[PDB]
Amino acid sequence: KLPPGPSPLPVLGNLLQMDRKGLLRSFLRLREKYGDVFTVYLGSRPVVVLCGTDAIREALVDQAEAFSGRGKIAVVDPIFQGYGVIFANGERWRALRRFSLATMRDFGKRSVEERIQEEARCLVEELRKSKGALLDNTLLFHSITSNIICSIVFGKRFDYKDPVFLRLLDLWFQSFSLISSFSSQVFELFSGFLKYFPGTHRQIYRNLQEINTFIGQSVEKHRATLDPSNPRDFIDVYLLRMEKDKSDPSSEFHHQNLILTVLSLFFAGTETTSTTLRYGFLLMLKYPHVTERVQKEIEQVIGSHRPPALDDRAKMPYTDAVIHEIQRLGDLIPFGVPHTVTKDTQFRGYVIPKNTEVFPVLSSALHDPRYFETPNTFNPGHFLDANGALKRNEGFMPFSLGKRICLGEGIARTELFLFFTTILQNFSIASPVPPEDIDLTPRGVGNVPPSYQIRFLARH
Ligand code: HEM
Ligand SMILES: CCCCCCCCOCCOCCOCCOCCOCCOCCO
Repeated sequence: KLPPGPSPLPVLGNLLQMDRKGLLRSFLRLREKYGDVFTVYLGSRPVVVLCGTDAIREALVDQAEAFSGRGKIAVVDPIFQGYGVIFANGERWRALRRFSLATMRDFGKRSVEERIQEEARCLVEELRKSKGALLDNTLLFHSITSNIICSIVFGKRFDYKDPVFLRLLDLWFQSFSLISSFSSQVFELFSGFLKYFPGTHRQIYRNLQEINTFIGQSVEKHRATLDPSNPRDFIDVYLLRMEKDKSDPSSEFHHQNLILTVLSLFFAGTETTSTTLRYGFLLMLKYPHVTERVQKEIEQVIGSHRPPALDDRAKMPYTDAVIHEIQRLGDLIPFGVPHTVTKDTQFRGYVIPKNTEVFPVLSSALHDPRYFETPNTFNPGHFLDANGALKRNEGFMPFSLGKRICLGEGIARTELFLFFTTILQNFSIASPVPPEDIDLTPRGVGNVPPSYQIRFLARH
């Protein structure tokens, strides 16, 4: 029934069938023997691995409903516990997703785009203060993407030097490092034993509990100040839907799903976006001619006075292609987020029993040599046709595909476009390291780029 793969040991599974270069290189090596679809054992748990564009498309698109289940991540499950939009399943997920999708479509008063532009203006104002001083951009890029989520859920942004904000930021971004760490990957395989002993899991738990506590306080603060005729944000809207469903005891719109849906938005909405911006500017230091062409396109379509608007992207295929290529080569979620099959499901030769975990290895699509001339080399041409127009690419699935496709895709892409262009419109860039010496190779389950310094040199 199950797809082929290495014979598992009891308890340990295919632990010893790796890892060498890494978990990605193992899967790549495993793939080269067993094919594009294979079974691997994480401890005693069987997982089906989907490799290559065709197989991932065939599962997530052509059988969308079967492959619409969400798998657990062991280090954060004790916080989420199947609540919230990311880790919910079945009807719960369906309802939270529908509500969330519909809600963020409107904001609040001012739109998400307008908030991103404002954030972009705040960023520029801030960068301008350094006067070309060296800086690591990690914090500011974590801040700007968190502020967009804060704007959406709390109806406001925080100042960049606010200690309340900075403390939460530090809390958040320690958690991501720990979640991705090798120790948490060991915890994934053997949580049942390891949950009784000290480890990264305890620290992840406390960090996320602190964040949840802050969110709970905001919720109470929102309720206490609520104008039901004028919702300010996601929480107000959710609070109003809570009231409407007050009678229905089969309603998913209760307190627990509120707290953890908000946590979910921060969990999925900050790290990947920030790192994408950080990785992007690393590439822009390594390839100044690209950066130069982007600025020329900014100057031609937008000019030097008004700020970029999302409308501009349609007229800026080169920049848009650069952003596509940044996301592709960046490959920030190489294994995807874990799925499960919602029923005994027929896939190629095989039957995947109900609730079996499935990893869609986005990386193998993003590096698919069918769709990309130069998979391992930065090449904006990958997304440009012979007329210099943006071209769609079947391999390009950084946000995944199907019913679980990134709920924030449009928000993510808008941030990417407006931040990159608003920054480059106002600043050129430099750093101590010669372009030729800049190393793009990442630092376990994460694909995190190395730290670096950059200058933002005001223009005009
Ligand atoms: C460059 C930035 C981002 C990238 C590359 C990205 C990518 C992804 C990927 C690969 C998934 C897994 C989908 C699956 O299960 O197959 C996902 C899920 C998700 N993302 Fe994003 N994301 C980004 C930013 C955001 C933002 C800004 C938001 C919200 C504003 C967001 C919200 C979510 C949510 C809620 C899910 C869970 C969807 C569900 O289970 O229904 N993400 N994202
Ligand atoms: C020799 C010892 C080897 C130990 C090897 C352990 C292997 C275990 O590795 C498998 C780990 O699971 C890989 C899939 O995890 C993906 C988790 O991604 C977390 C991303 O969370 C943020 C979600 O939002 C991102 C998009 O918005």
